[PDB]
Amino acid sequence: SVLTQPPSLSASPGASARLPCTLSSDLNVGTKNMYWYQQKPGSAPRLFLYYYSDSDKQLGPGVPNRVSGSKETSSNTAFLLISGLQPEDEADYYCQVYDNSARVFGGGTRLTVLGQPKAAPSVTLFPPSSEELQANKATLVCLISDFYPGAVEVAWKADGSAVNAGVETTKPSKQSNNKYAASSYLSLTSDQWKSHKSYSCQVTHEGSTVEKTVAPA
Amino acid sequence: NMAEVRSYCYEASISDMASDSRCPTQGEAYLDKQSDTQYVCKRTLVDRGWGNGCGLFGKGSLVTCAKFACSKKMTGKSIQPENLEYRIMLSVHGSQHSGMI
Amino acid sequence: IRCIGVSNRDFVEGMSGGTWVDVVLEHGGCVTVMAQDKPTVDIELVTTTVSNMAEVRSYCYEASISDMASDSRCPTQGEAYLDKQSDTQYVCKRTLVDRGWGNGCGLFGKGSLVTCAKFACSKKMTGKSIQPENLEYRIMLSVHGSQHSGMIVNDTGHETDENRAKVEITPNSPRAEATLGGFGSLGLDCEPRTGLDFSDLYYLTMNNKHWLVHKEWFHDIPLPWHAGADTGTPHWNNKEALVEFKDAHAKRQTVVVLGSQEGAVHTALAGALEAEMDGAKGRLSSGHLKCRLKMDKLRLKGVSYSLCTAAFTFTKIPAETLHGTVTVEVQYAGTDGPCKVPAQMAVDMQTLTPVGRLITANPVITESTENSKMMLELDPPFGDSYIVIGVGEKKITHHWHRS
Amino acid sequence: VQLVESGGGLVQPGGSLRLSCAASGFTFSSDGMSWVRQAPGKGLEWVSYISSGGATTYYADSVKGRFTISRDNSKNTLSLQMNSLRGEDTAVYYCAKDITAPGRNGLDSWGQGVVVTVSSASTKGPSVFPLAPSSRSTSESTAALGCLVKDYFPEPVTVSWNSGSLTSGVHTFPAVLQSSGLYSLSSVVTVPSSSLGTQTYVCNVNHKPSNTKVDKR
Repeated sequence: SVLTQPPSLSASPGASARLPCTLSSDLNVGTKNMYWYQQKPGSAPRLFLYYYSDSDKQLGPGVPNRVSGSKETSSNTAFLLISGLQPEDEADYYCQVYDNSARVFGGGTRLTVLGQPKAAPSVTLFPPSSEELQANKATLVCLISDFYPGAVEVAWKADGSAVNAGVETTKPSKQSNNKYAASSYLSLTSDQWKSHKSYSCQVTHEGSTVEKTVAPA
Repeated sequence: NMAEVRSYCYEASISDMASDSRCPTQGEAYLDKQSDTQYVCKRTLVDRGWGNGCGLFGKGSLVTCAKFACSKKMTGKSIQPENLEYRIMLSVHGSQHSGMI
Repeated sequence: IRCIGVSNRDFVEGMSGGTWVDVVLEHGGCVTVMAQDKPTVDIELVTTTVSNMAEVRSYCYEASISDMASDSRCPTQGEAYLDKQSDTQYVCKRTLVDRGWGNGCGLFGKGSLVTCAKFACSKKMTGKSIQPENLEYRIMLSVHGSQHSGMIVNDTGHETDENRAKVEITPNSPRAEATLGGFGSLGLDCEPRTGLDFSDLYYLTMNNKHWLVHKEWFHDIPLPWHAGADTGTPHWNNKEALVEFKDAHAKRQTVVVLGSQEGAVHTALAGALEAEMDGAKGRLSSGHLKCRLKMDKLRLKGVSYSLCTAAFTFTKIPAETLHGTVTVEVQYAGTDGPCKVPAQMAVDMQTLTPVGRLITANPVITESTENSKMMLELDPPFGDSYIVIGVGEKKITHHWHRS
Repeated sequence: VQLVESGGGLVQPGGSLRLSCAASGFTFSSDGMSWVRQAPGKGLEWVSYISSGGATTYYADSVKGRFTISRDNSKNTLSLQMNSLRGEDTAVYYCAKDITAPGRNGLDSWGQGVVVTVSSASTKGPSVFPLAPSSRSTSESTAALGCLVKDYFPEPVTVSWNSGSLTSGVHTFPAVLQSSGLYSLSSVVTVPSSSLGTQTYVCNVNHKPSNTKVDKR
């Protein structure tokens, strides 16, 4: 049993928001009770919508009429719908199902109501210095700042083949000018650092990738 | 004095038929509407194995439900004893002619 | 490879030397035939269909009324009359009502009153004939030896698969023979006399369901009926069975329909053997198919293969069926394929002699590289046994319990 | 409806905590209850459920055999006993009404949650390593250098540069929480590339909880 949601979505006020939640073939969406939970930063989750069908539903306490739900059996997907978007609707949203003592939550969609036109991420990537290479360590830091909606995927590379070790990236964080920032770290040894001719940090935001490279030379 | 006592449904409609099945040694089948007041359900043990896309040969749990809707209903209501009402008509002869029949 | 896991399974062994076997074919049960030299086919009767049934009689079980009218006459002024009292589509009733100076008539006596109403059927049932000569049985055949688990529910591409076969049997053609590609051919001759019970048993269709009904009870159904098939506004008989006239005053009498008799007939048919259809082909669920089959031209596929060399490993532990027979599925870590799978019985030491028979005769693999899976089935002896698969080193041994 | 949790704090790996929630505003003894956790920066996952009367309890596979859920319907208190705590168990724990209705379920009301931190250290100083440019980046002389602050326990860490002289282009990023229970942090400055051979870069790390001060060249 796996519930799949997109990590992040965005729209402008007055929009009809549409947040999907793919059900694995384990279950069938048509026969499921759908429970959506809204969580705004610094607060607990609150029950947003119960939905089995258009004739079997209930909005959460204090949840406006603009919130609705739906299903599509062909793709085994559930949907959360928010007519006439407003800034207050910007939050994190999680779908949830019950299955024989198992409460399964989706990954969670971070909905962003836009109020600050789309901005591309600004990246700079750092190599290991001399002080840390002395005593045999070598850690590369990738720092990203000034990007609109706070969701960026970082990919590490070395000599062309994707790296899958020693990587830790900070979560997006709202910064001074109401934008977001994060940082990804690649921790290696001194010989690991010298082994490859070139390392590269790849930050991807809304289907557009920025790529910075560093060389031990 | 008629107070409604109990109503019975004699013609009904069915909708939203669904089933959930489980392999042997994976517990009990479950549907989200199996505990719904408006749904009628039934659990049973079916034969499952490799033909059915299951690992073992055994008895699998199967639950199926559907939403029940009453189309036409009858109502039995109470007769309060000591609450009758008889209506009697009386007519007198002599002056009357048969147009008064 | 069908039928593995079926509750009503028949492991009949074939007489060694010439193919002479008789089998009873049940509708809910499949039979594994095992031959001394052959592939040990699985065979099952999946569908028995009746074809081109003629309509015998139709009954109406819910109707509607229209044009309710009455005519009355005073005493000693003859019989009442309506112009539609002799109409084939109208239901009527003549009675004698009390009449007197209160009802606007000269005398005190019984006046004639007639009342009619146009009959119209809303939903109708239909019973049809069967005629034993017009049956059609459908039989599925699948052979053992070299078929994986995915071949337990599969019916697509069997004309090309030598292992499955589809066969149709009719009363006009009791003999049939299936093509099994490289396995050769299998003949089949078969005829019962209980298709249904001997010159009886109409086929009854009503309320989007189709059941099977005896003759005498169907003839004595007290509901409106007309004999033949449909024609423009058919003429119903005994229409009074679903309409009733009540409480006749002078000059007027009430008439009402009884209501739908669906629940009445559904409770009345409780007990018989019945089965469904879609579409225009009556599918019945009953067996007793007495067959006699010859596997003379049923040849093999793998005598010339060599033994396995690589290692095996269980993916499922030996699981007992209802009939004491056990299925086993293993992985095969060799490219030696195609080759024969070494399977053997209980004895497992120096100079040992296998006791017990194998149902999936001559197990082989068709996939060469690399880690293939294969299914085999054994009937261990009355007793207890070790299942040994493999040869020499890297063998696989498992103790069993024919409890 | 009020759900107030308590009983959390800092515990060390292999220890045990016992969470308590006082409930009011509804008939507590008639509803099922559930605990839900949320690790820092990640989504929601159900922990355990208990029925209204307490006869039936359920546990997530990651928690089975280690946790125990309890009720006191006379006192209107929900309990969650956590044994053999590991670093995975560091999260905010939410108490929620897990109701049963005609054909309907759900987490109707949530508490605001209590923090549970599992970590082996109690006080640990950081190890500072520099982040030298070593790559030009050719964006009109945007040489970028920094320092990594690795593996320190008490979150407060303040970073300066050149004793407060250097403030323009400074970007100190929020710290990470790794599964080991320690924090890591970095701070970065954008500097003209022509001053790399004239200006000496010095980072001032202050970690008061361990009374440590590092000035990294």
